[PDB]
Amino acid sequence: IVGGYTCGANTVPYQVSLNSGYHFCGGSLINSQWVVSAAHCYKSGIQVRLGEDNINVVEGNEQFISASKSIVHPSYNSNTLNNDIMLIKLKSAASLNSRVASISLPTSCASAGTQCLISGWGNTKSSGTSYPDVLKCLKAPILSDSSCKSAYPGQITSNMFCAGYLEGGKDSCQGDSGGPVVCSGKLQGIVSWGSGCAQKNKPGVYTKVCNYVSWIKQTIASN
Ligand SMILES: [Ca+2]
Repeated sequence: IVGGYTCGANTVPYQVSLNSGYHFCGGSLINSQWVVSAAHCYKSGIQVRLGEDNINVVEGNEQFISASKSIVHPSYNSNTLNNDIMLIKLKSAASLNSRVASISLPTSCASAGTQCLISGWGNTKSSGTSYPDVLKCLKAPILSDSSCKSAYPGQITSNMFCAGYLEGGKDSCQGDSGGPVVCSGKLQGIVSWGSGCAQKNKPGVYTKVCNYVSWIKQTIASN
């Protein structure tokens, strides 16, 4: 997250870190056994880390649970990033508490202008590289589909939305991928892609979670 703020420990209780020996992507806890992330974060050997603030220090509220299964969306296209969403099942159920909590799925799509909370452990610089140990947060609005398409000609599908600031300076970034965009208490987006980070006229692009609720629910119900 570039241009954001330190969230505070366990203030974003649905935020997960995906770990394969190291943090590599975010995710969102949607019930005691399932995490939603980006398909481009897929790999084997995932350990889900819940209850994290500093990802390099054991602070006392963590739960580390290996994944039993991951399910990339059936129509994910890694070239275009269309349908950039995946589900991860935990080998054992998380113990839910005030610091480790699910986030609700949307019941309708969000609108441009809605303020959302974007979070992660990704790069905090737009030029250069610095990776935080503690969770970072950014409040940002959803942008109109027409501004999004104009920013990224030929690249924005109906399964994507833009959020952020056209002036630059405030955005998600590498290492935030897979993490949450939460608006009014609902998971509306997944950190997906952008041109660089925090660049003028190049807002963040996010997977549009509301399009996937039926697939998520049906997949969980049978897996
Ligand atoms: Ca920790």
